[PDB]
Amino acid sequence: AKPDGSIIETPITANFREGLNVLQYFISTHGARKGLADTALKTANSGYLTRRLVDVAQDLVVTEDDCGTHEGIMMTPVIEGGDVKEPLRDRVLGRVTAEDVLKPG
Amino acid sequence: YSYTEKKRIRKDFGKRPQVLDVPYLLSIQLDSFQKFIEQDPEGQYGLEAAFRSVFPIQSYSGNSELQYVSYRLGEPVFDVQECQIRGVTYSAPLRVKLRLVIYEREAPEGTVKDIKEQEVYMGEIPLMTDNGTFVINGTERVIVSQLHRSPGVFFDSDKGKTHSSGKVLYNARIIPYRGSWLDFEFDPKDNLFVRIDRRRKLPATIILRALNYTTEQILDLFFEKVIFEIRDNKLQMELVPERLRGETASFDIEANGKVYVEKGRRITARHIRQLEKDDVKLIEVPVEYIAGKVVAKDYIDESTGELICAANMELSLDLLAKLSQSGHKRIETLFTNDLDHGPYISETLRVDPTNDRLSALVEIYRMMRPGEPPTREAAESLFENLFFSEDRYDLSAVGRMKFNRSLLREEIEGSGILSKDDIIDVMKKLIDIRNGKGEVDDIDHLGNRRIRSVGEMAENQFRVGLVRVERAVKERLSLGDLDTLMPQDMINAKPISAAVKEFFGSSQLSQFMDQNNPLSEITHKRRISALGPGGLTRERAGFEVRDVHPTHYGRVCPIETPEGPNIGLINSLSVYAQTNEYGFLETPYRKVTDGVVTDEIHYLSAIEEGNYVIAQANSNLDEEGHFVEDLVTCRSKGESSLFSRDQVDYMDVSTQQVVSVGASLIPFLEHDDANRALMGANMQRQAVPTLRADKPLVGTGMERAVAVDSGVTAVAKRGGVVQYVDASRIVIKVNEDEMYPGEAGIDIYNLTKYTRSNQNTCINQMPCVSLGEPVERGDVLADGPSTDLGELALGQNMRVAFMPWNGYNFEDSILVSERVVQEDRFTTIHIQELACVSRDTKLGPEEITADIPNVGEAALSKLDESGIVYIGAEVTGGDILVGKVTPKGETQLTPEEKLLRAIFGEKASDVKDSSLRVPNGVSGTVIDVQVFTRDGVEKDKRALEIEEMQLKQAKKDLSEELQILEAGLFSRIRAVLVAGGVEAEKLDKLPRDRWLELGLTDEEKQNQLEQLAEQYDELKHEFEKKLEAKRRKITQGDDLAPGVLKIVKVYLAVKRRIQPGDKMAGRHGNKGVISKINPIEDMPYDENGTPVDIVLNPLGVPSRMNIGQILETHLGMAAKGIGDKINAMLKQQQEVAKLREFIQRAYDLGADVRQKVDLSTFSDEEVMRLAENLRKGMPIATPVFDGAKEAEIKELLKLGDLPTSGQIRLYDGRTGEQFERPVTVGYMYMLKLNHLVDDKMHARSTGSYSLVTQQPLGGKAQFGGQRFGEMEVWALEAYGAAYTLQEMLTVKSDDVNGRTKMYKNIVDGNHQMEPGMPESFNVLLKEIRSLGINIELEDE
Amino acid sequence: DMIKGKQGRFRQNLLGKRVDYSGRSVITVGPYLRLHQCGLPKKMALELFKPFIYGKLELRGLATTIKAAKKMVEREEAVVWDILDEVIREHPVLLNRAPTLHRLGIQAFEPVLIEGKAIQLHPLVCAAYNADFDGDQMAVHVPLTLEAQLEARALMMSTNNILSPANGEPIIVPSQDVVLGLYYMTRDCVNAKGEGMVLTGPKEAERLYR
RNA sequence: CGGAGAGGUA
DNA sequence: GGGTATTCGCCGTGTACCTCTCCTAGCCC
DNA sequence: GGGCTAATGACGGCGAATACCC
Repeated sequence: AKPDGSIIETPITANFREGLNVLQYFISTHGARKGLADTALKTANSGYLTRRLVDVAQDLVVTEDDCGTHEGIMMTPVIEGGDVKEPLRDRVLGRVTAEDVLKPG
Repeated sequence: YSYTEKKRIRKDFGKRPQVLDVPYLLSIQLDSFQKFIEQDPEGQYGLEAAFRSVFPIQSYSGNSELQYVSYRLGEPVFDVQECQIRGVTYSAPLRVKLRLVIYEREAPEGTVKDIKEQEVYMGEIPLMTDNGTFVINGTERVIVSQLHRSPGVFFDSDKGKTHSSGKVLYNARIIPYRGSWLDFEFDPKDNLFVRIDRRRKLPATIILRALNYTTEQILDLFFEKVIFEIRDNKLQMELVPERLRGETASFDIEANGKVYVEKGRRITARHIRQLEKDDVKLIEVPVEYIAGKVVAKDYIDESTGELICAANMELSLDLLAKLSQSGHKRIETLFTNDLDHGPYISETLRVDPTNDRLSALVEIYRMMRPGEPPTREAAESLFENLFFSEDRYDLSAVGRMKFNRSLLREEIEGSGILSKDDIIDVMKKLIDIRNGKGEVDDIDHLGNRRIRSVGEMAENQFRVGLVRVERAVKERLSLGDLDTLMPQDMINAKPISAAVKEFFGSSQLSQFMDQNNPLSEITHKRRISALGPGGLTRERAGFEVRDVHPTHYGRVCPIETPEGPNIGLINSLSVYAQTNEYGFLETPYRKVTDGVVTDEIHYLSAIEEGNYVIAQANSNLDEEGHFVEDLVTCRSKGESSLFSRDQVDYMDVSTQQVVSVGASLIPFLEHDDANRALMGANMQRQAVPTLRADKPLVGTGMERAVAVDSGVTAVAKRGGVVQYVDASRIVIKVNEDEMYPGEAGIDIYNLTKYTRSNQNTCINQMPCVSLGEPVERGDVLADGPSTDLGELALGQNMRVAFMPWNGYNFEDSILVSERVVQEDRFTTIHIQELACVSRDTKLGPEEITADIPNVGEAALSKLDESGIVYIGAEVTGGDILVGKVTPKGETQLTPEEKLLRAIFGEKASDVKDSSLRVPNGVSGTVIDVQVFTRDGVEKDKRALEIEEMQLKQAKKDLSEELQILEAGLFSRIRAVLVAGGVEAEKLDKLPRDRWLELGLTDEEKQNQLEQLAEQYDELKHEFEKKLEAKRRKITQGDDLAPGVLKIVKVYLAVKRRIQPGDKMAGRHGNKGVISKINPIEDMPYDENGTPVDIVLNPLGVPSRMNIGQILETHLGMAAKGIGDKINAMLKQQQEVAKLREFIQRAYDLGADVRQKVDLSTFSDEEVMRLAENLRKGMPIATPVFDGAKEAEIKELLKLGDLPTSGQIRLYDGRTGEQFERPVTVGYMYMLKLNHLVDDKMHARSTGSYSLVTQQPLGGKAQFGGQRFGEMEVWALEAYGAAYTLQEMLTVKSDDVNGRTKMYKNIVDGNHQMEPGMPESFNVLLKEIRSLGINIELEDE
Repeated sequence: DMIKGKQGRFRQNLLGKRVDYSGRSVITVGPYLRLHQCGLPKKMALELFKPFIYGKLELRGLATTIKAAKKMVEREEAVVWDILDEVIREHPVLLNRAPTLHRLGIQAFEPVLIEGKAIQLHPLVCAAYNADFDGDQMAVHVPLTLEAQLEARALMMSTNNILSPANGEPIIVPSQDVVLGLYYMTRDCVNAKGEGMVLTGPKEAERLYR
């Protein structure tokens, strides 16, 4: 990527095992600089966000073994776009059933 | 050629000769300050411009004017070295010729009296040293150059203002060099709003109302007129073919009498072209189209002059009928279009709540100053001052130039104040940019950003001081006598000197120079900080400004910037970049005439660079100046592209001018990732100078330039033959062709020996010359710290194997051989400075003495009778360095104190101990004691001793000068006395000073004897008065802050040895922590049996993308092999010619390589010196983007009789068996960073606590506990870590009762806790109660 | 203005809420350490566990007063080294990374005394700490009461935190170096020394390779 | 151990 | 009328360490 | 001597107070 994030027309035709042209190394420098600045900025933002999240949920502690609630949430293997991106097993794994599921038919 | 170059030739693998040699790399600082401080024949940057802007001063009444005439810089009372060693500033006094003129009172202009105050003292300005630094409080400080928005016109885009409508808006900002900013921004309603500074928005035309403009004038100035002729039916309109490019067809557009464009159509380019080729002048239009337009001016009746139509209101059928019946033929209506010029000013006038100058001024005064009931005169004065007074709003020359360039004027200069024409131009082009005819200006473009170096900031703050003193003098001239009184009487030294000192000492760009390496110095002085006053802020984010720019190329280094949260703001200037005359950054480029790239250079500025196309330094040049490739890689606006060799306009002067000095030092930079190479360049500046400097085997060639251009290198000011070599002094017998008229004799270079630079690091200069060695001007007489033979010596070359040895080197961890510690290399000298100030208190003045109340004699054993520890004593933490005592206010003894002193036999004193004790955790040897005693304070034994040594040094220098002068004088008097009768016998038989007691026959010879005798006497008085002046300089009191009597600074030297844990890193971004020092036998060994010094993790290369170090290894292994192969040749004492062809072949290896050949050096002595310097490897110069290829490294390996593949099968010296495959072994250049594990370690259990809270903090004798923040509190909360939080927050941190109880419990032999009530919450409770907000406890 | 804080009320937990019996050092790799162990400098152990040394010295009769204990610890003789061994043998300490993004960013280990000047971290645990031995610097915190030691051993000992608390699946995993060694072992060739012969178990396999 | 500014580190 | 649609202030700003300065002064009594 | 003694080149978010077409 170049500044504004668009892809340069001419890629880095060489690599580290051969001489990088002056322009090629300068272009790679833009990506490196953007990555480093992004890491710093996201470090600050993520620190602040986890601060907020700890603030909101500090009081949440499991205090009862059972509540006898028959309401719950539906789990389906997430198919976003046109293909499944997460199987049903993982989201259902580790959970506690809300109603006794049946067989399809 | 250089003589120091002959003593060690560094092989270069560069393939293009350096067309432009590397200029002086501190030229920015020196040029800036010389432009600042030199005399001016015309008003230009410097003290002259500031004075000419602020002076003359006119009083309120009396016509008493204070006029400037000239200024001269007073000779500084001290020179740089004595300024540093005395702890005082290095400043030049400023003195000015002033004339106070009182004119006729009262009559036409004419003077009555003029009084001259010549050379008035108004303060001393700090003076820049030849290096480019400033001494302020005895320390070298650097004014970091600033990058800021250049004053002028900036058309930027306001984004994010959607309001469910999207659309990016525009903004035009006027930036003066001094004064109030101006803002013309747009709104979603396309109404122009004006802000002065950041004050609240006003309609655009209000200032036009304040600028004496009617609605008619405002409408005339911006919008175009449209003709309405009262004729035919429904009126006709004078058609303009270039008026329908954006308009829609809402009326019958006819041509030749027939309608060409019908109503409701979209007017196309075809319609415009048809109307152009028809050349129709007027067209009949419906009256409804007339009613939709807005008249541009008022229209009145012709009989009675009654207003019927007025500007800024739309047309209507009634108004048209009224004007037709009153009598009209020409109607001047406004032009409106939603793509091109639209009714932005018209709607602004409609929204504008004022219609005359007075109301506009009143409103402007009100929104400048809330409250403050406004008067017309006050508003007029404020508006004139903020925009039309040349003492409150100035653009300066660069501001005016950029202002004209932004508005596209041919002028390059103009008035410093804003004008009506300038504002209307800003209006017109901002409306154009809304129309799409203009283009928004980049915000980080180096052509839109400017460099304020030291001179500009100094003159700005000095003009501020001038404004303060002019306020004072204006007050005093009218308050006091209008008659004779000397101008020195009402100009105070406090304002100007205070402002200048504040700038040079406590600014945010006046930084302590990072001084641990010559690279650190040279990067710090070349730093470009976008921060500072008038620029960015650290908390910007900023993603636009942090990012590198296409024009950021070749001016500031893209791979040199801190990793911290200020990346992309603090750059380092490129190697060849320099500030323009106005403050922009310009880079040299070789001009390409037709195809030939000539050696002539042009410093293209950022804006000028974009216009032309720039070819790269790559694509080498064959024949005179033609590129090898017909299609060459170039950059037209910042993007790489292919361009014809006959279509280029400029080319890079060199291949190193796109990186900083720090980045240019990394070899094989074209083989590391930009991130990793950036990191490595960052660690290079943090390298601490090693115990003995040693050349890098694989360098770039900038080592010599960095060493010489830095001030750490003792460079021969004048050439000659070295008369006297010493570890502390270098005395050069200057050549006769470099002598000043008369005689000046020797040139003396005193050597900086073991001085704390800025970072508690030792800097000393190493004499690299010997007696009788012929030297010339510009060569290295003595090697500075981290410099060997005039080449930069940041780190040390080391034997390295790349393989994962038993997982002791796991991520980037580093395995060090015991032989590294055996060689005492990567060992450093650290000099800590400890200052003890003997002050004068209201209870009595403090004293420096060996008598310390109630202390053991063991500590005082190393203390002299003067009260200061000997120079050379080994001291540890807790001992006394300076024996300070403070007069006790009163002697009060607690009964507990009496009980303790009865048992322990303690004494009672009327003076309390306040002596400077060594910090608990450091040790070392006292190497330098500096005593600062101002006038009026009696000298003691130690001060007299240090003064005596300084006097002896100065006397020795002046005495050697006297010896050479008197030797010449005695030679000539003896030659004369031989004439007129031979008398050469008795002079040999008598002392050479007794020849003045011998007479001669009365001749011209006798007269010559007499005149040479009086010359001898005059030289004696010359030496006497020079010695007296030096004695006054060294003996006189130095400047101290009020209240302090003496300042004793003690320097402690610690020999810090490398050990497991120290952060030791390579050039390429390769990092590491020393894992452990395994014995040398445990280290692996090759077939010859040579153990490997360093083991690096091979796993760091396939991820961190720095394989240049791998190449650095291979090219190292060859180079040291060339060093080893000749070393064996040295051991056999082989004949000189053999070494000659060996070195000639070694340097000749390579294709199209510029290094030249021998024998041009001397046949035997110079060849032997070169071989002796080459026994420890052979230095290799590798330009960053023009370095050695793989084939060259393989050839050098082959000449070394070593594996051409670069891998030799080691034997694991730990167990003694070879591995399944050979490993990569070679010599790599490792840097020992200033992140020593000794300085980083700490822990504590019990110690200091704050006086406001019981949190543990304080000093470094026992630093407080480590800051277990809320993040780690959450980390414990995620676990079932519940008690651990309570101990780590209540009993281990705050509860003093808890702390004591738990300490007693653990000492008693159990681990139990008290719950406690932390004092931090008690403090919060108390201060909540302090605001009248109640806190109470619901008691259980 | 100092009621208000950034971030959070200052002196309660940030900024800064410092704590005694804590330290900080650069970290080195110790590849000889068991997963429940860390290498801690001898000087750091001495001046961290000072009250423990005082108590043990006064209990064992090696000192008669707190001043004697101070003299004994500052002299750093060989006698106090056995005392420190006793007090460190079972007593664990918490290692902590300054940017803490999850609970595994602080973990308890058994401190193993090492000569040197830096702390040794288990190679497997650096992934949990998100710490790379590139100059990164760790902190140590010493639990004092029984409850703290028991609780650190039960929950915050690295052996008890072998599974990530965010999504399951283990977080301590051979990363690069042991990975390379294992991969080098388990590779196969088509022809090399000792091919097509028959062996009984790994014993003479080790015998034949080594 | 009262508080600001700068650099470097992670 | 009413719902944007601005304009006017308040506010937030990872972590932790090292080093370094640099610390109410004007003034009429 | 001294005892009183007196700015934007931030950015994004957001609540409060009016602002403006239909």
